[PDB]
Amino acid sequence: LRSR
Amino acid sequence: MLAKDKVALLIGNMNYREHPKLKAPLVDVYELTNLLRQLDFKVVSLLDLTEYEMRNAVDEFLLLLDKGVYGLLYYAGHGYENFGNSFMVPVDAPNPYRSENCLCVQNILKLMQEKETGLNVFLLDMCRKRNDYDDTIPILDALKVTANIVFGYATCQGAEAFEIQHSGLANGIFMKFLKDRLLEDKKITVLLDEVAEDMGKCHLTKGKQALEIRSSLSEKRALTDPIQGTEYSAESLVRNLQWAKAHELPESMCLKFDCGVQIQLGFAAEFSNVMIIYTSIVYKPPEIIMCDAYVTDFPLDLDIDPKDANKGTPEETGSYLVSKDLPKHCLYTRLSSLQKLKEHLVFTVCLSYQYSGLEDTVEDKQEVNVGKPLIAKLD
Repeated sequence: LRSR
Repeated sequence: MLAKDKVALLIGNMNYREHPKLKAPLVDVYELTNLLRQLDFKVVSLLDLTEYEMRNAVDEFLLLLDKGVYGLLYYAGHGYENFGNSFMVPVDAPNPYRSENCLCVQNILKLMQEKETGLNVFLLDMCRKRNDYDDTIPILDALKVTANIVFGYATCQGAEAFEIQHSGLANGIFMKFLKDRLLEDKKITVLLDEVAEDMGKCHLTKGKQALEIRSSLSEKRALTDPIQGTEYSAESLVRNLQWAKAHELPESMCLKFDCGVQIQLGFAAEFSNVMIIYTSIVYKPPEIIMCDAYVTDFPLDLDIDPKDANKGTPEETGSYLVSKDLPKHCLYTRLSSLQKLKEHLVFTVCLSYQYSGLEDTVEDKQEVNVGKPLIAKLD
């Protein structure tokens, strides 16, 4: 999961 | 329901210089661009813009807008929210940064309303947490009651929006679910609502990310509404023609070298500011045994890496999106940051050859000028  | 025109601006920012880098905005933007085009939207798609570039792109978008026109903004990249105001973070933002380095979505709405759009749609695929370095307390002017506004936020205020860390292609959460619904003939509010339901079924994002819809739209306006296309002002048609020109890459040119060989120069668009160039050794007079063709001397503005040019596969250039959509057996070069182009694109096709019998290599090269490429035409 990557944060924007 | 009919729309005088439908117009979208899509921005993906991934490669931040002073903040973590992102991967999926390129797929999200590319795929959304294609779906929107299937719905006949006049679309501009741009990767990795600076504050200056983002503002300019918005100015161009605004030029399209006219009374009755459906305007849509999609943004995938870093963002923040302070006091219910949404801000988009460009790739050239410092760390830390302030509001003046970013673009405030609401102001864009205000400008759109000034154009008397029939529909304003904002799809903000970005985090909505606070930026505590930004201490300003903006007195944003109260918006007019258009009844035409729809916000689709990938996440809730105070929360985060995500993409999946998977090697190879993968959408961000929002687009993962949006793309399966986007073409539905339904009021955009209802569609987004279905999208919110689909996301709720994501275990990975449970409790971390959920779509938030904010709407004041009082009419049955859908993204699938047909364009009326009757009332264009002449100035609009020229603007539409210019947009079409930006949309279209220069057709491929066959280069004739003095020694008699011919090379095929081909072009493909990945985004409105990203072009792929490919070259191939189409023809040889026999007398010449060996041929080598390759491209070089690009404008500095493009910051192209010669290590990353003239490749066996498109994949090798960082072009993962277009392939097998491109003729096989050709050298490939990825020209990104086309928006940075001060001067007509000019570059050099170089050719190395040996004649049969003669044993020394010859070096010939010619300057090709396609001039402005894509988005660059717009100005």
